[PDB]
Amino acid sequence: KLKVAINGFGRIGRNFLRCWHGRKDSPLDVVVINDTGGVKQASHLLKYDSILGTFDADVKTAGDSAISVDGKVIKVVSDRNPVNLPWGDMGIDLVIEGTGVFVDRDGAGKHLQAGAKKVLITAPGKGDIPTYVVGVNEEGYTHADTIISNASCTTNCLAPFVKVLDQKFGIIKGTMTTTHSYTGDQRLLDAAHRDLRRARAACLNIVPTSTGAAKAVALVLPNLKGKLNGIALRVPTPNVSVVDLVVQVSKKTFAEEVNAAFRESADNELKGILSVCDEPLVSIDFRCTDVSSTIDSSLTMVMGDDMVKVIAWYDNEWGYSQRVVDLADIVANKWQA
Amino acid sequence: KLKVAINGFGRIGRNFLRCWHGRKDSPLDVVVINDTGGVKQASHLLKYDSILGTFDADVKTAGDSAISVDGKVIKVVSDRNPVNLPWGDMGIDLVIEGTGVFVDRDGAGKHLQAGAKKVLITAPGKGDIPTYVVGVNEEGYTHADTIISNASCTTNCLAPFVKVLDQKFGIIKGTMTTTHSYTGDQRLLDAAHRDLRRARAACLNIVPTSTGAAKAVALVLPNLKGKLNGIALRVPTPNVSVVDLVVQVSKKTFAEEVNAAFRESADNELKGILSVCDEPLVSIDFRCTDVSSTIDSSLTMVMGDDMVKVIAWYDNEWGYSQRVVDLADIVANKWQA
Amino acid sequence: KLKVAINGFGRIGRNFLRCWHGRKDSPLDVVVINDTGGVKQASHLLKYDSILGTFDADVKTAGDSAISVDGKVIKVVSDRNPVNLPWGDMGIDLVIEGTGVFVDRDGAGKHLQAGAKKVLITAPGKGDIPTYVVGVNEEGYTHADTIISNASCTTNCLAPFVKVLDQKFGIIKGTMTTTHSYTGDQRLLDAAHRDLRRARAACLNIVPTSTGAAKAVALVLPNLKGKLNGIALRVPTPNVSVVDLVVQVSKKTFAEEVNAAFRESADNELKGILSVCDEPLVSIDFRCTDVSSTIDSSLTMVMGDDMVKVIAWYDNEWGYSQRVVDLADIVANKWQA
Amino acid sequence: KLKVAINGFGRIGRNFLRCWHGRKDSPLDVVVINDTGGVKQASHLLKYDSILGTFDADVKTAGDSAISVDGKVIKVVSDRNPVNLPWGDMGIDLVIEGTGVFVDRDGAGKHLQAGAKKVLITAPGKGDIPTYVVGVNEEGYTHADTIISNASCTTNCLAPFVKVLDQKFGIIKGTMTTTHSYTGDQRLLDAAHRDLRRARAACLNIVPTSTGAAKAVALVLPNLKGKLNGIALRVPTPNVSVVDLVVQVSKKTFAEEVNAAFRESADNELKGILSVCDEPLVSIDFRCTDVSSTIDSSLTMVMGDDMVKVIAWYDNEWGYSQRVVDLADIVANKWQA
Ligand SMILES: NC(=O)C1=CN([C@@H]2O[C@H](COP(=O)(O)OP(=O)(O)OC[C@H]3O[C@@H](n4cnc5c(N)ncnc54)[C@H](OP(=O)(O)O)[C@@H]3O)[C@@H](O)[C@H]2O)C=CC1
Ligand SMILES: NC(=O)C1=CN([C@@H]2O[C@H](COP(=O)(O)OP(=O)(O)OC[C@H]3O[C@@H](n4cnc5c(N)ncnc54)[C@H](OP(=O)(O)O)[C@@H]3O)[C@@H](O)[C@H]2O)C=CC1
Ligand SMILES: NC(=O)C1=CN([C@@H]2O[C@H](COP(=O)(O)OP(=O)(O)OC[C@H]3O[C@@H](n4cnc5c(N)ncnc54)[C@H](OP(=O)(O)O)[C@@H]3O)[C@@H](O)[C@H]2O)C=CC1
Ligand SMILES: NC(=O)C1=CN([C@@H]2O[C@H](COP(=O)(O)OP(=O)(O)OC[C@H]3O[C@@H](n4cnc5c(N)ncnc54)[C@H](OP(=O)(O)O)[C@@H]3O)[C@@H](O)[C@H]2O)C=CC1
Repeated sequence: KLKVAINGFGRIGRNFLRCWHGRKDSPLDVVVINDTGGVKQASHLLKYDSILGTFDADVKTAGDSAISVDGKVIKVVSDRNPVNLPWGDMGIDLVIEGTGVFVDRDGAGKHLQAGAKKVLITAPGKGDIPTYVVGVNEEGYTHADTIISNASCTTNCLAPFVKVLDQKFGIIKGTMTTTHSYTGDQRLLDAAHRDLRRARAACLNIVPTSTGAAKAVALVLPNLKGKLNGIALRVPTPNVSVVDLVVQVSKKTFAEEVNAAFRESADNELKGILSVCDEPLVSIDFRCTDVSSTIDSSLTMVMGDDMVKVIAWYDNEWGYSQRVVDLADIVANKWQA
Repeated sequence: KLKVAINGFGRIGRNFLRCWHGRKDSPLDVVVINDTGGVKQASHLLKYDSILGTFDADVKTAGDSAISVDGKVIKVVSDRNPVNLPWGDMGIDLVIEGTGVFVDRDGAGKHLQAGAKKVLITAPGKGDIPTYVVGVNEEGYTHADTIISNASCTTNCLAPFVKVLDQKFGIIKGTMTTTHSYTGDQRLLDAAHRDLRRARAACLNIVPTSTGAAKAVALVLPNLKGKLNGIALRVPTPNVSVVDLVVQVSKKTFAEEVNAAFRESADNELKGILSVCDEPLVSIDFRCTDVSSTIDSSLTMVMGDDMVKVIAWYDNEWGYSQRVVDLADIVANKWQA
Repeated sequence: KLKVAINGFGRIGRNFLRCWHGRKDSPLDVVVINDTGGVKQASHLLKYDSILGTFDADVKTAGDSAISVDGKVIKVVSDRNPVNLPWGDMGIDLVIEGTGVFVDRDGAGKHLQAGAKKVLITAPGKGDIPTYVVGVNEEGYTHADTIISNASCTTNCLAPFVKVLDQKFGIIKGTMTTTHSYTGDQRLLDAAHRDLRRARAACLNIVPTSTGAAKAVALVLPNLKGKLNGIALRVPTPNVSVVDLVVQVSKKTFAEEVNAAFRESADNELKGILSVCDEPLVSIDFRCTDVSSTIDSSLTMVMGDDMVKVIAWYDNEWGYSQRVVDLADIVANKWQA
Repeated sequence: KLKVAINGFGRIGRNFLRCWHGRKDSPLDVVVINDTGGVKQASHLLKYDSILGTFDADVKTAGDSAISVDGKVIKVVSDRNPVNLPWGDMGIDLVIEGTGVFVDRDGAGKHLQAGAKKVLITAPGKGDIPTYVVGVNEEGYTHADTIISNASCTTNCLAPFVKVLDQKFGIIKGTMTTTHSYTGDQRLLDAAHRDLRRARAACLNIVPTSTGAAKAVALVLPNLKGKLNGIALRVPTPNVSVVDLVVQVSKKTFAEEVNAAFRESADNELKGILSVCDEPLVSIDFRCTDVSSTIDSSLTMVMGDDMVKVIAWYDNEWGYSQRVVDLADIVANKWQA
């Protein structure tokens, strides 16, 4: 019964909507979308998708102010300035912020000035903004938080299994590297950008760039403060990525024992969040997986009894979006005013 | 000898600079560049290129207002609004307009307001603007023209051999299709765009889109008005494109006679503009060619004695830029004021 | 009810299996497969596919001589020489020849020697072999034919609408060009090949190459003998292709009249074979379509009243395979011995 | 004055020839090539290259038994069976084995039965075959070795800087991962292969596969026996790769100190073998670098004083080939019988 609004109808915004549509007995009601591109555009791009394929639902425009999905009508507005949105007039409870532009209190707060009661950022928050990762620390959320963050795709892949390792072996220190698919922040052909590396043609290069997933894990898992670091390598694939972690543990072990620890959690406290694959698969095989992290068992190695190396896959668009849905579900169940 | 300013340091802007740098005894002198990205950005992207390779010349930043190439210094400015540019102050003779946004008389004229003397648009002009194609109708240029156009890359490939075909056999009617490399106007991943086809992931699809080259040919070749039309298909390659033309002629002929007609021109009036290749090559082999169009002789066909089909290659970035330098040299040699 | 054997478990071989599996009440029964790669390899590549996605059915290896799909068991054999195959022993009725090496009577006949009853080649036959295209001339099939051909993917896309155009307007002459996805006959990196163009890196170039579809059309449509010719351009996409046809007709017409003629057929005699699309889509949107050809109505053009240009899409892997299943059903319904 | 023969004219074979051609005062003389593809093919693919570009030399066929480069004539033969090659008759001193098929004594020995005096394998040798890496242990080579190995591209990138780290900090143990461009061993489209992962479409996936560079380093650097391991990830780029190493050292240090150690060696004992780059570059920027390893300084990290992480680039085709040339040069200088 929570009235939800989506601000920014891009890759995550559209993946969010399709993820929600597939749920059963949802406590959420999507009633409005702010797409600065218009009604025709919103309808066309929701129906046709180069990554997910054609949406199996009857999608069409409704007048010049809305669209409909299998009969359910959804209002569409268009304004680049949040302060002018009709949130108060419509009675919006929660705003899904997926523009990538209003990631700080100053910006996200504009939605509050317009009347919305709460805001959820689909990315790391800038400054003193509460950050949560489902399966790791969501129990710390309270109805008093007016603005929250669901972290990044990379942090949602790491956090889960890093927690299992620290509790069953004790992490002393480590480092990680992620081979990530390209995103809209990169350039199609060599062009201007703050990051001189992200300025180079994306379908043609291996592009190194910084990452904050390192210290982001420390936020959701206090024990790991100042114990990890890392970088990222952007490659020529449209979706699906992988993380490579190497850590030093206090408890001597062996590869076969580490995989056992993972399978146990995936079957209990992390069922639906973590998974373990024992087949020789490739990136494309992990498209549309609802979990946020999948361990590639055959690649697990242990050198010198204490140096562990782990490899895990993750659908950065779809898997992350299922998590945004879960967090929004928590906001609903904890609502009191 | 002629003061030249470059407005817009993108793909065409940077290619133009390198094309000019390699010329011997040039009547042009580039003294300033307007890069709304920064002195270092212009410096970095000029030295390193994903398509042309590393620039063979010592490139460096000369302070916070200029850069250095093989010693020479070139000022760098940043201002999205042309009316406020120091053109009149620097005594600029010609401005190379390559931003892709100021194509009409009002927009382009703003350079004249800033104090510039003449403007040359690296794209099709809108409205009442004289268009020229070297080798087709450049002889009709006059120093009196304050604003001119060099047409599109596709038009520069078509015009040259269409002219030969009309003079030798007489064109009645025809149609065209260009399989073109992707450009900056397209999107890396499904995203908002006025053209619902160009909005789709460029490195993943074959994308049909409109083209104006057909009607543009009639501009430089009046006898062809109303005789041609066509379309374009954008594909997953970063540079180099190909044209496929089918026309019905008044004089019966055959494949080898058509090829020979093209060779006579390439050896005479169109030397340096048109070429004929007899080897079995592919697109990558035509990168960095100086001509505007190259006929693939073994693909030429004639059906029913009067329906001719021709296939021609062209480097849309480097080939077109060499023609920009050529048209600029004509302006310099025609200065009588 | 009909014993079918699959010789060659490649792209076409595996697509055929999945196409058949989805049919309702099939008169065919696949009992054996000849994969010179192994029982597990056939098992692994059948379940996981980079183009079709994960097969939705429980696939498993049934020993060292067969596999299991949704319970059913299918024998697996390995023998590069057909003459030594247990066809006669298993009482095989029809053999689906999809290796691409046995296309003539001698080569294909070896299946008859092994004891097979009939053979159907998933490619153009060489010499004196009857060729059929569903929707064009399948009515001319007879149980007496021991060896038949289903033509190429391009021919199956062209024939259907060329037939409509000839009956309605009368074709005098024409030319064609197909922008086709790359296939297994090409090379990943520059390497030895009889065709010096197909020897070049496939994911990096636009590659011109010969095609036989033009002359092949005359086989199924005798009235077109000597009226068409054409070429092909291979581009960097893994599947889905498009045809561009230009013809001169005897009866004057216009674009919308041509489109309407195609719609009448799609709604009647060619339902399930030909379709007409009025939306602004791209290649990825046509993946997994069951028809042989789809007209892109907004691209149709007519120059000088009698020169018609048509653009049509086709899934070269999945679309063609559905036609293989259709021709196999005809053989089953025509069995009179 | 060493008479050399090249067996297998693929990517490495052709890169080898162009590398040699560019040297000054070479002690080698290439007189014959075994290309099972023929004279026309050998001439065409040497002249045109999708990665290196057009060879700046006059290349053509000479009769039907040879080719010429800038006037120098080179004989061409074609036979898949080494025992039948005219090595003894021609007086061949050294054979460059780049087929990827005769990597063991049994196979490579066939060249010795045919008359050649020595053989050099352009890949890791199988079994008890002497292995060398220029800049690390070439001083151990002696004229008595009849068959030798130059190791793999990955080992030539690692070995060099691993040596600098162990001598100035002391390596206790470590692990590595290499993000490598695809090669001819992979499949263009999902097809049969021993490695079920290498069987999947290469321009479309991130493909994990095993590597032997781990224990290969121990061969050229005894101190590191049983101290390292690792894996590989194949991505959608045509050439140029990168290595990521993480090791535990006995001497506490910091990132800035590690880079200093590298710059020192690159300027002395490893000049021409190792390099250090301090700019924000991308993969394409390292094409055609003659060194075998380039450290990306800005990416160097140190966690907990003793856990070091290093990132280095390498042109797997060209850089490796320059090393094959150097090793062959050593064979010449140490020749005595
Ligand atoms: N892709 C992924 O893997 C993940 C992305 N994210 C984060 O989500 C955010 C968006 O990323 P993503 O969906 O990937 O990218 P997209 O560019 O696909 O989506 C961003 C959208 O914001 C729209 N937009 C920008 N400003 C406005 C505005 N002021 N008003 C209305 N619409 C606006 C853009 O429209 P326009 O087309 O005009 O640019 C674009 O459609 C970023 O914060 C990103 O870091 C987080 C996790 C995963
Ligand atoms: N690429 C090709 O093959 C050809 C392109 N053209 C034409 O050339 C033009 C540009 O195309 P292209 O080089 O491909 O594109 P690019 O985006 O590479 O270059 C255009 C540049 O204009 C800059 N820019 C935009 N507005 C301004 C402004 N108002 N003031 C200063 N700088 C500005 C843009 O900066 P920013 O990035 O900040 O937006 C961008 O750098 C178009 O007219 C195009 O049709 C013609 C022939 C060939
Ligand atoms: N791909 C497409 O779009 C279409 C292809 N076709 C045609 O179908 C045929 C095959 O093409 P395609 O599926 O694309 O190619 P694939 O290589 O994917 O399939 C061909 C298969 O034949 C197997 N094979 C070869 N010889 C034998 C043999 N003697 N005995 C047993 N198995 C053998 C090959 O095995 P191995 O890998 O060991 O060499 C390979 O697996 C060709 O005639 C092609 O023109 C027709 C329509 C569409
Ligand atoms: N590419 C790289 O990065 C490196 C490769 N290597 C090694 O070098 C070897 C070749 O690799 P690469 O050049 O990359 O691959 P290629 O396939 O490009 O080269 C191998 C060549 O061997 C030819 N060939 C195979 N058998 C014979 C034969 N019996 N007689 C004559 N010619 C034959 C093949 O011809 P055909 O076309 O008929 O297949 C092919 O042209 C392998 O051992 C590989 O591991 C080592 C370092 C680097």
